[PDB]
Amino acid sequence: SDEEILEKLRSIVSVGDPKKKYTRFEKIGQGASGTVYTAMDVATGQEVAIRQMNLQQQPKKELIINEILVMRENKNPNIVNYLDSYLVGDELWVVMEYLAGGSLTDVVTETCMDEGQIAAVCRECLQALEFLHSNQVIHRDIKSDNILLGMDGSVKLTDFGFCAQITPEQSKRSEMVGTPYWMAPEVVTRKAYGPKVDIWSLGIMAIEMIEGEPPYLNENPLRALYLIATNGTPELQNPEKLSAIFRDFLNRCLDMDVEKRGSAKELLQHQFLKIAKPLSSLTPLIAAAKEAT
Ligand SMILES: CN[C@@H]1C[C@H]2O[C@@](C)([C@@H]1OC)n1c3ccccc3c3c4c(c5c6cc(O)ccc6n2c5c31)C(=O)N=C4
Repeated sequence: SDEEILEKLRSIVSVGDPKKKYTRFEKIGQGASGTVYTAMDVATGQEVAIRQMNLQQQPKKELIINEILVMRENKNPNIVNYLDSYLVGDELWVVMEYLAGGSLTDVVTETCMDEGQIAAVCRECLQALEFLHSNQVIHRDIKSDNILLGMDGSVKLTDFGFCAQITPEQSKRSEMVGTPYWMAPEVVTRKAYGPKVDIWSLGIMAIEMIEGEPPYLNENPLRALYLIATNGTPELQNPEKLSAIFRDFLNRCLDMDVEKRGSAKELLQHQFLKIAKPLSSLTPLIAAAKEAT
């Protein structure tokens, strides 16, 4: 009940109004969970990212609560940090750190990453996934739009509006919640998928860093799902241009047989990640992508 739900949120958030705590608001995006702004913390002077949402006009209240609770209790260096939340009337505020570097999508569509830079991004994403999966959380919507970058080359994952919390008693889900082009086949072909669906999505992001877009991008979402489920493991345009160790990494992420697909813990040991350049190597790409954005 919107009532029992509102009390739940009331217990979760900090008391009072945020309006006096932050200044210089600047819209930077929007989603089904609200509008996101860049703002200045009056006290600390830290620039943050604030999402404002009107509860009255919000379908799944349960999901927003779950999103906040998951972020609060699963802090990690590779996950955009959740700072606080407030509730003023029907206006819910969620405050988190701001990554000024933009998204990975901007980088892959505007620049050309080399393998050493790709291995670094993949490593950081895998660190977030290994952490989440070992903490019983499947993100379920891994894609370049949800990977943000710091001006120093930091790589962090965000938007837990679709994550799932599992347990040994119930280690699998069946809800279709991800984004078509990054969805693993089993999410379609059958019911009951596990944490490895995030590994598949990571593999698609790797293709993105290589080719600039995920497979079937020019195709209709409804169609893409069919193709993914029927063709399975995507085909690379110019496989011969990639190193043997990167090609092997890709095959382990995009394997059809879930059991055969590498897990996060396993892939963190993969030798492709060892050719990673320092994250500072991403700063030139971020600058270029940002200017073009
Ligand atoms: C890529 N698509 C969109 C980009 C934009 O708005 C969306 C709605 C969405 O990002 C997932 N969006 C969110 C949606 C749900 C939760 C957190 C966020 C969120 C967060 C940040 C940014 C951000 C930073 C930036 O420098 C440019 C654009 C940015 N966008 C951010 C964020 C951030 O720094 N910390 C959290």
